[PDB]
Amino acid sequence: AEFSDAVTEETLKKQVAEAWSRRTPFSHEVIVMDMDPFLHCVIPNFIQSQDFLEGLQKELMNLDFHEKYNDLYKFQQSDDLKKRREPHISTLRKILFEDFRSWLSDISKIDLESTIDMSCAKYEFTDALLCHDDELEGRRIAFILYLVPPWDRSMGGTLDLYSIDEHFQPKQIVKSLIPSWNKLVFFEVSPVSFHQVSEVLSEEKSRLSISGWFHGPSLTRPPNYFEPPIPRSPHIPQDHEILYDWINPTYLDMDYQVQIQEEFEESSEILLKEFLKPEKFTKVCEALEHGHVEWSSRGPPNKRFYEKAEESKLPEILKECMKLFRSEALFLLLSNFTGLKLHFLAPSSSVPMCQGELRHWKTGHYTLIHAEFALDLILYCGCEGWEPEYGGFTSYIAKGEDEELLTVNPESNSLALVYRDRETLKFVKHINHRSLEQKKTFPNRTGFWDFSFIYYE
Ligand SMILES: O=C(O)CNC(=O)C(=O)O
Ligand SMILES: [Mn+2]
Ligand code: NA
Repeated sequence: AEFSDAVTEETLKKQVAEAWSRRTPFSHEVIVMDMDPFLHCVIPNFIQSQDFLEGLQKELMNLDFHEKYNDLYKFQQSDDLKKRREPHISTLRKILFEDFRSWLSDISKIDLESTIDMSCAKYEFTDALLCHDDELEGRRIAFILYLVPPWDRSMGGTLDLYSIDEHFQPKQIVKSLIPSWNKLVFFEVSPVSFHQVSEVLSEEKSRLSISGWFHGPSLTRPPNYFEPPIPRSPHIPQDHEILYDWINPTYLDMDYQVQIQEEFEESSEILLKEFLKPEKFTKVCEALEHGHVEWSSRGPPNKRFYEKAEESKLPEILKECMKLFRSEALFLLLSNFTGLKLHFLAPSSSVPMCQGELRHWKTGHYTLIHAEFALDLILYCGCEGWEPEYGGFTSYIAKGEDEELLTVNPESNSLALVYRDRETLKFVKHINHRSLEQKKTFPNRTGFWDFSFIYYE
């Protein structure tokens, strides 16, 4: 078979070339090219023969698919396609990396390489590929060919394109493309080519595609942008005694503390169940569930998406719970738990510091991998029956590696303490639509909350 005869029609090819050259939009029955937020093009009915495409779908669906998972994505990818001998796949390689490539090279004036770079992806319920720019040395043009059944926005899996802010960081979704059978999309890989595949919501259907890159000369990426560090602050000096009113007495016993520290020093992590006194814990959950709290959304999408409480406007019990975690007394307690020097009265410049926030996590929220030693603290509220399959767990990994070192699962009134070295990173995995199963049990609840603090020696 062959890709659409109608785009190789020379008058159209030259008009497309002009539009590329001038970075100007161009619309036609068989091809649309847009420049906002960045250069992307859509070719419906990319391949003329429906029979070839059905034969292609069949071969692909008869491949073995392996699970792909990390902070950025969750989906299935095929046995690789490059050396694959099945005839429809073989033909497609040639259609893409000889015929279509020469056409693209001509209109783009980019000398694209023959290098074959293509995979087959399957996205099903809860699968998603979050905000990213495709940047990798050599990648110049991204392409995706959809081989999906009848598809609509409600089924998810949209190819979303982001606008960008002053600092070359993604701002928000300004284009959302719906996949459809035999539609090809391609776009330029650049420092601003931010995009995602939105979560697939259909529980029945499977989003099938061929995707990859045409390789070309390495462009010029600008300097790596570093966000303004979140302000840190020393402990709130002690006025009134606050620990014995808030903390489970078990954990305020000295002999239990040395045992905790013994365990903590071996693994540099611990999990303390029923950390707060239930009297307080329930008042805290009560306020979160029935009180007035002002939330704001945190970004940008290529780093994070979750809700954070406006701390100054919190109900007193939540204000006080935050003050607890900022308090001199807790700094000292954590020293006793960990053997870290977070207070001057703890055994043996430096002034210890912390940053903290009250977070709300629900469907769609996440953080991604982006150096310093630090102690992470999390206290979970309102997540009974929360399942790992929902996402929302915190995963710790070794840097420059795919190795998970630890997983923290939301559990009510459990305090997780985890020490990070400079070669250790963390993220909160994308919370997917299975989490809606929560409402079968707690109909008036949506997601869960935590107190998330970081302490520095
Ligand atoms: O499949 C899509 O619609 C978009 N794919 C990608 O951005 C990718 O695989 O890197
Ligand atoms: Mn991509
Ligand atoms: Na570490």
